[PDB]
Amino acid sequence: ESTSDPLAALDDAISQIDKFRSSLGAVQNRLDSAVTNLNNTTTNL
Amino acid sequence: ANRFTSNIKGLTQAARNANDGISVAQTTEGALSEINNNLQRIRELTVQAS
Repeated sequence: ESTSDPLAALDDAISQIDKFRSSLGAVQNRLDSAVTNLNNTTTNL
Repeated sequence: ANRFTSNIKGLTQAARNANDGISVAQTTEGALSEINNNLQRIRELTVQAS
């Protein structure tokens, strides 16, 4: 029994993967901003 | 960009499929012409038979 809507399901899976990647890249940038904060504040301290 | 790539690959594959379909149609029309020649010959010689 073939899938009823193959292409739609594939598109939804790809969208889910891309959403996870976007959420993960956001936290990448977030941690890097934290790293910049850390050295900047430790030099002043 | 991912969504554009999806459409790009799908459209390339669909174009190849459409080329295969037009090949099918060409083959069928050639067969029909080969039949029609003999059918017209049958008509012509039936006119003589009349």
